[PDB]
Amino acid sequence: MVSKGEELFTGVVPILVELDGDVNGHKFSVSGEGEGDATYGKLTLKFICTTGKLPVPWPTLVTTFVQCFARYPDHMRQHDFFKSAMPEGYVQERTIFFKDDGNYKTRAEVKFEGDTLVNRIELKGIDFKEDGNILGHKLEYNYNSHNVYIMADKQKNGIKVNFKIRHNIEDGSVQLADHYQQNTPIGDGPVLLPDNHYLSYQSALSKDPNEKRDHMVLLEFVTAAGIT
Ligand SMILES: [Cl-]
Repeated sequence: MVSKGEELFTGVVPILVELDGDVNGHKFSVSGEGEGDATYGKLTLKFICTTGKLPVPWPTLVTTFVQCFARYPDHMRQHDFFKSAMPEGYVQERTIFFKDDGNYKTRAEVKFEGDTLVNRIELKGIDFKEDGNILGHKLEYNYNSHNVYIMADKQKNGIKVNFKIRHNIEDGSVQLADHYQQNTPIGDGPVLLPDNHYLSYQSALSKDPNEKRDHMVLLEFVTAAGIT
């Protein structure tokens, strides 16, 4: 049978993202909108900085900016925590360590509000260098493909996730961002606790030629794998 969580994702779902951020005291807000099509693992989103100029590079926020839209193969359906927690939702927490620089800590609440999948995020960044690659804006506007590794965390009725992102720096080098993540259901109901597996991401960043506000257009495809 198809679960109630699965059923919510069988079509195209509107997405709303709202973030409040503070990185080394630079305060900013971002709003995002678009659509997710989980059957195809497809995300299409546009983000706008509503407070003026974004004080960090847009690529550093890509991972923060709805893993319930991942395409899970039929044979791996019993391993899809994210959809199983819906519609009541889940809280995602991350620490993201930028090598030789500062760190972000994020808390995101992801749930349905009517037909819209909403993610409300608070991001706090500290210990950044004033002329490091982040606050000095030295990162290229592009994105590499990566795998995201998932395991159950029974004691929390959720999952633990870890992965490394390599951001290309303008001089040809790379800025590593080590991600540690936990997700916990908001409701008290049963969720699917997965066997170890991963999600494969591909991402493309672009600009809306008619948009004068600071913004990012993101197209992402996400597929679960590792169990066959
Ligand atoms: Cl940027």
